[PDB]
Amino acid sequence: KHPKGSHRLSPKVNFIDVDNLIAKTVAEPQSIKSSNGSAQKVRLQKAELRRKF
Amino acid sequence: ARQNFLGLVVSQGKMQKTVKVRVETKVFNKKINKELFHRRDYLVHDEGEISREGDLVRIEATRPLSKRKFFAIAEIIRNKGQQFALYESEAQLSVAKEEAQKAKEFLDKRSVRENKLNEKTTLLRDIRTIQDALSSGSTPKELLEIKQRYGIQDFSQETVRQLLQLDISGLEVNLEKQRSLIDRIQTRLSELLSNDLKCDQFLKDHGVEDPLTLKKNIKKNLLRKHVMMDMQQPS
RNA sequence: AUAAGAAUAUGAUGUUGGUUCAGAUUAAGCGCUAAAUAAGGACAUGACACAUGCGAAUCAUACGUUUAUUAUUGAUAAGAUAAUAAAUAUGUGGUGUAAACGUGAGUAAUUUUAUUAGGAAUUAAUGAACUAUAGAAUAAGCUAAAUACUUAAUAUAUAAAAAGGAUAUAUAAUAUAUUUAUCUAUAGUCAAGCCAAUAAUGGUUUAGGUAGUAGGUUUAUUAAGAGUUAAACCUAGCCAACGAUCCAUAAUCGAUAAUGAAAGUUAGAACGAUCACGUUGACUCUGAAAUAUAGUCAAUAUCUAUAAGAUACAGCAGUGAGGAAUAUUGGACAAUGAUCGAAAGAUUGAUCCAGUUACUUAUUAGGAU
RNA sequence: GAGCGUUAAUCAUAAUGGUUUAAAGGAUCCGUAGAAUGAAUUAUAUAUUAUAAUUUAGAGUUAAUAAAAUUAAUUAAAGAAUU
RNA sequence: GGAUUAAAACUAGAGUAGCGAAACGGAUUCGAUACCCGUGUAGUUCUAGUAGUAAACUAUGAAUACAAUUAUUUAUAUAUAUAUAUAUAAAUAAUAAAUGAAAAUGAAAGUAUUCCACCUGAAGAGUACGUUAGCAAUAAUGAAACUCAAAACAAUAGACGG
RNA sequence: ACAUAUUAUUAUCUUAUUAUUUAUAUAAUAUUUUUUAAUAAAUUUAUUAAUUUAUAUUUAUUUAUAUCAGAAAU
Ligand SMILES: [K+]
Ligand SMILES: [K+]
Ligand SMILES: [K+]
Ligand SMILES: [K+]
Ligand SMILES: [K+]
Ligand SMILES: [K+]
Ligand SMILES: [K+]
Ligand SMILES: [K+]
Ligand SMILES: [K+]
Ligand SMILES: [K+]
Ligand SMILES: [K+]
Ligand SMILES: [Mg+2]
Ligand SMILES: [Mg+2]
Ligand SMILES: [Mg+2]
Ligand SMILES: [Mg+2]
Ligand SMILES: [Mg+2]
Ligand SMILES: [Mg+2]
Ligand SMILES: [Mg+2]
Ligand SMILES: [Mg+2]
Ligand SMILES: [Mg+2]
Ligand SMILES: [Mg+2]
Ligand SMILES: [Mg+2]
Ligand SMILES: [Mg+2]
Ligand SMILES: [Mg+2]
Ligand SMILES: [Mg+2]
Ligand SMILES: [Mg+2]
Ligand SMILES: [Mg+2]
Ligand SMILES: [Mg+2]
Ligand SMILES: [Mg+2]
Ligand SMILES: [Mg+2]
Ligand SMILES: [Mg+2]
Ligand SMILES: [Mg+2]
Ligand SMILES: [Mg+2]
Ligand SMILES: [Mg+2]
Ligand SMILES: [Mg+2]
Ligand SMILES: [Mg+2]
Ligand SMILES: [Mg+2]
Ligand SMILES: [Mg+2]
Ligand SMILES: [Mg+2]
Ligand SMILES: [Mg+2]
Ligand SMILES: [Mg+2]
Ligand SMILES: [Mg+2]
Ligand SMILES: [Mg+2]
Ligand SMILES: [Mg+2]
Ligand SMILES: [Mg+2]
Ligand SMILES: [Mg+2]
Ligand SMILES: [Mg+2]
Ligand SMILES: [Mg+2]
Ligand SMILES: [Mg+2]
Ligand SMILES: [Mg+2]
Ligand SMILES: [Mg+2]
Ligand SMILES: [Mg+2]
Ligand SMILES: [Mg+2]
Ligand SMILES: [Mg+2]
Ligand SMILES: [Mg+2]
Ligand SMILES: [Mg+2]
Ligand SMILES: [Mg+2]
Ligand SMILES: [Mg+2]
Ligand SMILES: [Mg+2]
Repeated sequence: KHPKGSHRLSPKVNFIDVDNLIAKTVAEPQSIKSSNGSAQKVRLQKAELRRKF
Repeated sequence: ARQNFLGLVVSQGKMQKTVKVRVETKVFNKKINKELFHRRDYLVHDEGEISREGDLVRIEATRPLSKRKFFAIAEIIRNKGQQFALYESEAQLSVAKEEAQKAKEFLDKRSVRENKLNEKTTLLRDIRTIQDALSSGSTPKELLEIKQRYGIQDFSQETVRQLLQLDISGLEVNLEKQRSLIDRIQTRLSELLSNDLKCDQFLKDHGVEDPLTLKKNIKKNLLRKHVMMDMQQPS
């Protein structure tokens, strides 16, 4: 018998799916939004570079 | 993984669900340039209270269970401690029975000796009446009684000789038979080994298959097993 | 891998045995002496007391407030409205000070340090503040007004939110567009809480210690285990001559410094890591995290404004004291960072430089005849 | 040598030691712990250790035979001499 | 940790011839709180205890493996042409080797292994203080400061010796 | 001996503050609630001030426990 209130087995290792990690962390813009603004364009370029990196 | 240790249970039954386990680990002592064993006693959780003092157990790290308890019993490698408890209980019953039987065999022996001390008749005198009545023809009722004191219904010269037999006599004949067997076994094997042809035949006669193709030790044992199967089984 | 001994006993000899010396070094002081330059350091003592000036501000594009001009209105000029250009940070607001810097008092470890390819309770509806993506941003009240605060609406058992400002254009205050903010959700990044194993000075002329003490059960509390805290009920344990308990002393450590052939020993100034503290003690608030250099009360000292007041230089410089002994009441935000701001920019005794001082190192300090 | 000396300190400079007679064998033995040490063969294992089986050279038990009359405790006696 | 532990000493009850601290006398002597003599108390003896100290010494902890000889005893065994002879151990004595400062050790003080106790200049000091134990005397445990460059052992040649 | 200073402890005494926990109010505020005046608007309704009613949030006093600190003893 293992101690009462304790887990008999060790917690399961968490394996990372790189495809899912990329999908949740750096997901692509869902629509091709209209970045006519000067600041929107700069932000779009920065977001693209960060996602590529 | 969780840190596991091996240790000997050194205390049990003093705390509820807790045992003390002695863990020895190997360390190097730089000062004396020697690899030493370092000992420490661990308070260990025993959920099922199965472990007993003397058992060899493996303890596994767990969550904090108390101020000083951080390990639990994970497996009983050897259960010598549990065996001790079982053998002690059985011993009390086993010894009581034997002592009772021996006490009854002592009182019986005492009674027999006391009964014999109540019979003034003595072996010498009784054997002097069975040898005078058998040489004179008189048959006083004492003889009939003597035929009951000893069970010797018939009074002949070959009945007093069987009343006075000593165990030593039997031992002397058993010893001669024992000596004969050993001497015969040795002479038989000694002769067999001296003659390889008679040896090969000997093995085949007793049921060996191609004894010729055998080693000295692999075949001398067969000869010894056979010589001791031809002088101890037939007798 | 790199390992040297010498002097001193004795009448003399051999040996035992201590003492001293030969080497290197410093967080050094002192005596005598002293040229320039470059670089590295500088209160080890009283966590003693501190005159004076500085070390934390910033935003006017959150809300108010104040001018000037022009136009319209006001049949006489007090005011109003809009545009433009300025002012206001002694009004309400936002962000910033849990960092950095300084110090080493406490701390010998239920707490601190170091280490491990350690662990679970199998750690919160925590983002602190940037990144990627998606969505939202509603109604009243209170204040003079608001991106202040309060109460509601709607948003992943479901719970739990918000905020506008600036600038254009079109409309009749509204709508878009640009720009900068606000809230929520998911992941990442950074960053947290807890536990185990091992090691960490001296004294037993401190030998017995412990009574929540050791273990079990249950509830409260917490994101979370556990006599961690509080409450209840049981068992009689737990530590200890391989040194318990107690007492004294001390911040710890390194790929740092010193020394040695090396194992080691020493230091813990300087460089870096960690801990603790900001006159003393306790407590509370906010928050993911604080017994916070905050607040509250008390203690000690000082001060002026005499208030249920302010201050506490272990921030920089500096002064007195102590001591054998350790420096400028310097310059600059040019560089590297940090905070505020949409930006323009503002601030910065962090920092960068210089000054003082042979404290250390290095170079130079005239060659041929 | 722009230092030199001196004081205060640190490291190194002999345990690749000793205890009859020079510092140092505990009065003696028994025996607990020892994180002290300790036989043989073979087979496994994760290996100078563990486990299992097996063995008799250390250490013991019981007899047989021979030998010895001591050492403890207790009780009962003797002897020379002395006053 | 435990047990045992000379002599002296101590606590009780006996005993007390001889011996004999002390004490009191006699001598000796410059003096004689001594050596010698006398009277001689405790003690020396026994029983029941306390205490755990000695130059308690072989000044040498215990155990195991091993190494060259002789002599002399002792024990066991063997043999005979019966009283010796031949073997294997123990003890003791003198040694080889080895060790050691040497004196010497000699089956250890040699070659090795295992465990325990103990030592780190002299003096201060086995003292002070504390603690523990004891009826007590005491026993165990056990420092530091100050001072010094000493202190000690074996051996050598002398000098000296009532 | 002892006179001092420092620290620690407590079956003791006093205790700031705080946390938790009691009891109380003709306590305050908001809402609800029962009525009652005054006022106002319109021609019943609203507002204000009271009373009743519960509810939540506070406030004052109070009970108990713990607590900086000081006193006393050791
Ligand atoms: K528990
Ligand atoms: K010397
Ligand atoms: K702004
Ligand atoms: K400072
Ligand atoms: K410190
Ligand atoms: K906007
Ligand atoms: K200690
Ligand atoms: K700057
Ligand atoms: K010696
Ligand atoms: K006498
Ligand atoms: K010994
Ligand atoms: Mg020197
Ligand atoms: Mg110098
Ligand atoms: Mg400089
Ligand atoms: Mg200082
Ligand atoms: Mg404005
Ligand atoms: Mg303001
Ligand atoms: Mg800080
Ligand atoms: Mg803050
Ligand atoms: Mg600095
Ligand atoms: Mg809105
Ligand atoms: Mg509003
Ligand atoms: Mg707000
Ligand atoms: Mg003392
Ligand atoms: Mg506790
Ligand atoms: Mg619990
Ligand atoms: Mg309790
Ligand atoms: Mg300190
Ligand atoms: Mg160190
Ligand atoms: Mg240190
Ligand atoms: Mg410094
Ligand atoms: Mg603090
Ligand atoms: Mg403080
Ligand atoms: Mg404060
Ligand atoms: Mg200060
Ligand atoms: Mg300063
Ligand atoms: Mg001075
Ligand atoms: Mg200096
Ligand atoms: Mg000056
Ligand atoms: Mg400045
Ligand atoms: Mg130089
Ligand atoms: Mg050395
Ligand atoms: Mg020795
Ligand atoms: Mg001895
Ligand atoms: Mg001795
Ligand atoms: Mg034997
Ligand atoms: Mg004697
Ligand atoms: Mg007597
Ligand atoms: Mg006299
Ligand atoms: Mg006289
Ligand atoms: Mg006399
Ligand atoms: Mg005795
Ligand atoms: Mg003595
Ligand atoms: Mg002695
Ligand atoms: Mg003797
Ligand atoms: Mg023995
Ligand atoms: Mg003594
Ligand atoms: Mg001598
Ligand atoms: Mg207190």
